[PDB]
Amino acid sequence: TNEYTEGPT
Repeated sequence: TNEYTEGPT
């Protein structure tokens, strides 16, 4: 799985 992170701010 690729790393998807929380939306900016």
